[PDB]
Formats: sequence, C-alpha cells, structure tokens
Amino acid sequence: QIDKNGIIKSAQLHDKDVGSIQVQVSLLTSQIKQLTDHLLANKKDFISKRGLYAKVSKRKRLLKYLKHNDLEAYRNLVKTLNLRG
Amino acid sequence: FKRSKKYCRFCAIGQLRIDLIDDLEALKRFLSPYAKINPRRITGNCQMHQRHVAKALKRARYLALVPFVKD
Amino acid sequence: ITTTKPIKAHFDPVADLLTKINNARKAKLMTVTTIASKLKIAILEILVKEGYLANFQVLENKSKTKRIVTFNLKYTQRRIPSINGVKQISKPGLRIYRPFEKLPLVLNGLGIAIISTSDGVMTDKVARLKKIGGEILAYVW
Amino acid sequence: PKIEVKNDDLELALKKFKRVSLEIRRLAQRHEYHLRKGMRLREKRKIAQKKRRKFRNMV
Amino acid sequence: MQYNIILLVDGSLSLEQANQVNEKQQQTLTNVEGLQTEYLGLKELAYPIKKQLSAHYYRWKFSGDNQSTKDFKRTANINKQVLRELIINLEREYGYLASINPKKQQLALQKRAKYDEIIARENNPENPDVPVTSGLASTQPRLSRTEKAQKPKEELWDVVQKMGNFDSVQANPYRPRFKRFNAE
Amino acid sequence: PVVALCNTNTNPELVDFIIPANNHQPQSTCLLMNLLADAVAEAKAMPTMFAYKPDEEIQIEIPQKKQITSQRLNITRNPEVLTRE
RNA sequence: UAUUAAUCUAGAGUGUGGUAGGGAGUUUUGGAAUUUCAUGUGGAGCGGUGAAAUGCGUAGAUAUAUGAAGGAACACCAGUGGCGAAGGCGAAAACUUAGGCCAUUACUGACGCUUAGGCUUGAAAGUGUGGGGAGCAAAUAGGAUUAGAUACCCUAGUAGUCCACACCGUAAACGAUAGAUACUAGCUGUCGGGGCGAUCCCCUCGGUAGUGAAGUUAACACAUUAAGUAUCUCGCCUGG
RNA sequence: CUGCCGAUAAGGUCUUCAAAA
Ligand SMILES: [Mg+2]
Ligand SMILES: [Mg+2]
Ligand SMILES: [Mg+2]
Ligand SMILES: [Mg+2]
Ligand SMILES: [Mg+2]
Ligand SMILES: [Mg+2]
Ligand SMILES: [Mg+2]
Ligand SMILES: [Mg+2]
Ligand SMILES: [Mg+2]
Ligand SMILES: [Zn+2]
Repeated sequence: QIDKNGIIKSAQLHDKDVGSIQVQVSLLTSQIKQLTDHLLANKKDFISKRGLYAKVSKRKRLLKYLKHNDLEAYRNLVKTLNLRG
Repeated sequence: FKRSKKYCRFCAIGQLRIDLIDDLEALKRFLSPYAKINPRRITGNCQMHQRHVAKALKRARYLALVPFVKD
Repeated sequence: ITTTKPIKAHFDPVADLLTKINNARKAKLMTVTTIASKLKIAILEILVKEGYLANFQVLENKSKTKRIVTFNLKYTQRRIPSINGVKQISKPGLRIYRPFEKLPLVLNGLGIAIISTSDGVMTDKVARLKKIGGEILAYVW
Repeated sequence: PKIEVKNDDLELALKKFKRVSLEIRRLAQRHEYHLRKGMRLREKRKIAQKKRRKFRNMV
Repeated sequence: MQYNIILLVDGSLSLEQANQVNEKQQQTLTNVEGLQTEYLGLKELAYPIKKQLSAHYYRWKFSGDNQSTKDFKRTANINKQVLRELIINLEREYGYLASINPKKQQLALQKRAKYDEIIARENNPENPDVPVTSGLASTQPRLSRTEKAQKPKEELWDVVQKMGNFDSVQANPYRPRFKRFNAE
Repeated sequence: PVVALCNTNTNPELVDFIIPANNHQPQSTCLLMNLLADAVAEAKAMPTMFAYKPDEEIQIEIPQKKQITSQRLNITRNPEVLTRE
C-alpha cells in the first residue's frame, strides 16, 4: 500500500487541511497508479477494474468542479500533477 | 431430559483469539468422537466463535494434528 | 428547546412540509420538526393566520448557522384534524404561473390557495382583492 | 466409526449402532445423486428447516 | 509483519534436527527481525505423511518484509527433512485488531479473574454449592450501565420568535360522547 | 353504551367509558366490578357494599387454587402456523 | 425559478480512530472417495430391475489388504446465517486488491440524484487454437417395456463438463417490485460496530427475517427493507 | 413400493317479470 501520509503532506496548502480538493486528487492519482499496475499484472480481476473506473470517474468530476469555481488553482494543480493527457 | 448449559466458553473468558497451540486440549472437546466439528447444539459456541474455531481446527487438520475419519 | 433526534428535510421546500402535515394528520401525530427556510416560514405564517395549525415556532442554534421550525397541528376536542387534504401545484419541473383571470378558487373558497405573487406568499382572497397573481405553491383545504 | 462392545452385553452396541448408521446413511445416500447446485442448496435448506421447526416444539 | 511458521522436520535425532532448523532458518529469510524459537516436543502425529510417525514441531516468531516467504516456501519442499510447513501470517487471522487495543486486553484479564471466581464456588471443596449458577441468568441489571450510560449529543438551541402559543393541552382523548340519559 | 376494564391490550375505540384496570388478578376485578354494582344498588335504594366505605370493610381475600404474580407466560404454546412444502 | 458577486455546514466526500466479512485475481499445498494398474488371499458368480435381459466373470470377477498414477469437486463446520451492484462466492496458506458499518471538538464548502448516447461486468450451453481427461453423460449402439417407443428403466458411449488465451452477451439474469430523498403504530428474532463489564441480558447506530394497525389494492396481499403519504430522473406499456 | 394404463364427431335448450296485492 502507498504511504498516504507522505503524499498528503506534500499536497497540503496549509496544515490541518486534510479535506480539500487538491489533497484528494493527489491521493486519487496515487491509487490510480497503483491500481493500473495491479490490474495490468492480473488482467482477470474485474472488481479492481470497477474500483479503477469508479476512482477515475470520481477524479474527473472533482477536477471539473474545480474548473467552474476558482479556475486559477485548477491551472496550478494540473501542471504539478501532470494528470491531463 | 436435557440441559441449558450449552454456552460458549470463550465469551466468559474473553479469549478473543484462537491459536491451535494455546488451547489444543480445548479444541479436542469441540470435536466429535469420530473427529468431526460438532454442531452448535453440541459444541455450544456462538456463531462468530464457531467460525473462528472451525478455521483453526481445519488449519490444525491441515497441519496434521488431529485425525480425519477415525478417533 | 431541545431535541434528541437528527432533523432532515427534502430538497423541495413545498412538498417537504406537505408530506409532514399530511403524514401527521394521517398518523394522528401532533408535533413534528424540520429545517427552516424563509419560504416555508412565510407559508406557515399565512397558514396560522387562516387557522389550520395552532402554533408554529421556528428556532435557531446557539451558533446562528442552522434554524429548524417545529410546528404542531390544531386538533379539536374529539381528535379529528382541521386539515382534510393537501395537494401541491408548483411542482418541481413544471412551475405554475397563473394570471388573475385563471386564479383558482379551492372548494368555492372553503380551502385556501397559496400564491406568492410579489410580496411573499399570499392568500387567494387577498390576491383577488389586489387583482394580482403569480406563483401558486400548493392547495390546502 | 468404531464402537466398542464393552463385552458386557450385545444389545447396547446395536442401540448405539442404529443411531450411528442412520446419520451415516444420510450422507451415504446424498452422495449417490447429482442435483444442480441450486437444487443441492434446496435440499440442504429443506432439511435444516424441517429439523429447526421440529426442534422448536420439543424445546 | 509478524509471521509464524510451524515446521515439520523428520524424526531422526534431536541434536541433528535442531541443526537442520538452524540451517533452514539462516539460508532463507532475506530480511528478518529477531527469530525467537521454541520446541513443543515429540508427539505422534495423526495421519502418517512421508511414511513417518514421529516429528519435531518448531515455531518461529520472527518478523520482516513480504519477501521473507518466497525463498523459504520453494526450498521447504525440496528439503527431504521437512514434512510440512505453514506460514500463518498472524496479521490476517480471525481477530488481531481487537488484540492490540489495550482497553480490550485489560477486559480479558478481568473476565479471566471473574470467571475463575465463579467456577471455584461451583466446584466447592466439599460443601454443597446449591446455586450451581453458571449457564443460568444473572441477578438484576448492572448498576454500572444504568449510570455510566451514554447521553445523546444534545445540541442546544435558542428560541428567537413566537406567536399564538398558548399550550392549551387537550390530552383528554377517547372521552365519553353520551352525557345524561333521558326519556323522550 | 358499553363499559369495560381495559388492560393495555384492547382497542380503545370500541370501549366508550374506559376504566384502566387489571383483568388477570382475582382481586382487582372483583373490587372494581362490585363498584359499578355498588352504584346500581345505591340507585335502586339498597345499601352499598364497597363504595363510600372505610378501610375495615374493603378487605377481600385472594382466592386459592411472596407477592402475587400477574405475569403473562406460556408463550411456547404459540408456534409457527403449519407451513412448508 | 434562472444569472452573477459572495458567506455557512446540515447534503455528499476526505483524514484520523474503532471494525466485520466464502469480496476478487495470481502462485503453491492437503486428505478422503471413484477409476485404472501392480502384488497377495480367495473360489463362482457379479452386475442390473417393477420383473428381467444385454454386460462383466475359471484368462480367477465381486470382495478383502497394501502401493503407485491421474483428473475433478472441496463432506462435517453450514445456519429460523455473512459478503458483493448483479452474475456469484465454502479444504489450507502467501501476495496483490475492492467496497462497506460505527464514533468523529478535524477539513473542503453543494463538489449532490438520475442518466439518452458511450464504456465495464455478465449463470449455463456454444465457438477457435493448444493442453487435459478419473467420474458423468447430449449424439450413437444394444437389451427391456410397449399396439408402436426414435422416450421414461438398464449396459456401454464421443463431443462436452476441466485449464490458458480469444469470442458469443442470452436465462423464471426473480424480491416477477429502477435508483435517490424525507415522514408514518408496535411486537418477536438474528448479525456487526460502539457504551457497561463474566456471559446472559439492557441501551445506541446499521444489515438481514417473521408477525402486525392506520393506509393502499380488483383480490391475493404490501405494510418503516412499502405495493403507504410525496418529490427528482431514467427505462418501458397501449386488445389477442 | 414403484408392470402397463391410449383415445372419446358438430350445433344446441331452460328462466318467463315485478308492475303489486
Ligand atoms: Mg492405493
Ligand atoms: Mg460455460
Ligand atoms: Mg436404437
Ligand atoms: Mg453407465
Ligand atoms: Mg459438443
Ligand atoms: Mg430478457
Ligand atoms: Mg404480511
Ligand atoms: Mg395488432
Ligand atoms: Mg401391462
Ligand atoms: Zn462467543
């Protein structure tokens, strides 16, 4: 499993901000990376595919939400995370 | 006649954990005379424990500690 | 005043109250609670002036971030309610806007129709008196 | 399924052997016929319900 | 993690087997914590496996990374001196999180103490234990619960406006309808 | 008009003049039943038995055949309606 | 109501702290039982049925004792049960991994429900390539029964049932009941977390059942897990 | 305690009525 503690501390805008959108997408990208590895290795586990698709769809909606409100921070998050492409 | 003393031991003691080399003589009581996991009416544990002991005894029965079909 | 239970409400503010009143009437219950919004408060104020409920009190927390209105129904001595039936007009989706010429009369004036034209919610009779119409929330008779 | 005779009497051995064989015969006859898995669960569920309801009234 | 192997070595000679266990331990286990070992003894196992009726049971309570299992697992079978081997990763057995919680542990100690008290009176030295109360029900409820009972998070709210309130109170239901009998 | 001694398991609508009371105690029933009978006797102009009376005359006995037990048991005589197939 | 400029946490999520699971995939391991073969003892039937006959058997069968090989499925535990969105999941272990329940003085601050089109999964049978094949058995052969039997019974018996990779995308895929939200008597069970501390039992928050009034229904019946009082969205119906 | 056991031409009545005693 991923060391969730280290990744969140990097993405914090300020301390105790353990529930923003930026920290959520950073955590989500790590789980996606791990799950893509696991699913590519196995290729017959479909519940993990369900989890991967659900997490991918959830990530898309939250970043889309962050585009309607405070679009500038969306620009900041995308260049660091490199999630678009 | 019968008895109402069919009551899970591990609850009164709060053992909380089953290991085959901590209550080995205890697990032989749950087993039948023909090396079978007695049902609830005879064995007496609550379903939660009954599942935990079953996994441990079958694990013991895989590690070759208790017979299969004979005494 | 204190409670013990969580207070929830539906997203649609007219039918949320409508279900509460109708269910309380049907279940012979008297005191019910829900979250407070300005439209629901206003419809209840004109409602209590016309005499369908006895008391209607809106309350707020000690932090000033939430308000919940806890109202009771006006039962007579024999325990049969004063409300007989409730039906909503301005349903979600289909917003009902009617000019004065097609302003409804509920049960030949026996019931009351709630119409929020321009000065908040307002009864049908005074709407006819002012000769001005608009949004029609619900029928109560 | 060994049961000792105890060499004190014979009948007692058959009084226990009747019980042991009946529970033995149940599974011996069960693994004689193939039912689909759904049907196999039905007979398992059927026997449990019969035994349960019967056990309620003697307790 | 914390692992636990129950190794099955053949029944040859004691001293040379212990050496076999040390050899089986030091070859594999790439990364490991402290490897405490015991020796349950000599028992005649139930079903003969590998045509052997006696075996030495060793238990290892080491700890380390997930790689400590693979080499040992593939080497156990090849070694003719080992009959069986079980890597019971104790972090997944039926109940571990409750065992680490300290509060639950002290309760188990208290339950042990109290239960031992009951069993003693029943199996009294010679005097008859008339109650024989064990499986049966207990006495009245525990006053501990009655007091230390939880209290709902009573969110306190403050009144702001009012109108018409009069608390008439009409709690006189199912009252008599007829009043005084009369003749036409 | 019908009067009754309801005992918590009655539909209050059917009775008119409800008289909250017991029905399982061979003592409570007699005291209350005689009380209604006592009104009838006073209306008919013959002396009362229990009503408007002091302590010494109300004593009544508990029929034969610690404290009296008004507990409802014998639940085992209510199995599931014969079913199954 | 819609638009825009902002504030708040109760909706919905996240973290910390408790926590139950046959949830899934990959790789290894185990014992009974059947079949075949090997070695002894043994001596005339075995097998099958409503009754029999094909069939197997002096080339020593059935049976009994030991051993070897191989494939398939995982008794008891196992339930007036658990998990998953559904199909489904039950010998043991390791690795990887999904969701869920309870308490939150924490955080973001409406980020939520539904979903045409699209994508993913989807019992069994069936297909293509390569392995595997103990047992069973569509097609097929024979013996019975029968007025006839291409069927029900019996003896044999290929594909198939199994694995890996590719398709097929249908089922009474059923709770014959789309999802989400708020409210509406009660009683009896059972499961999980939390509070107390022998259990047992009591309370709180949830899941799964039975009974049951108002209410609904053409009736059967549903009835806090609604087919009840209402809202949103999608799918679908218009005589045979 | 489970052998065997198949078929049955077409169309058709019959409620007159309560006004009432
Ligand atoms: Mg063999
Ligand atoms: Mg298939
Ligand atoms: Mg033929
Ligand atoms: Mg055959
Ligand atoms: Mg084929
Ligand atoms: Mg279909
Ligand atoms: Mg019902
Ligand atoms: Mg047509
Ligand atoms: Mg015949
Ligand atoms: Zn228990």
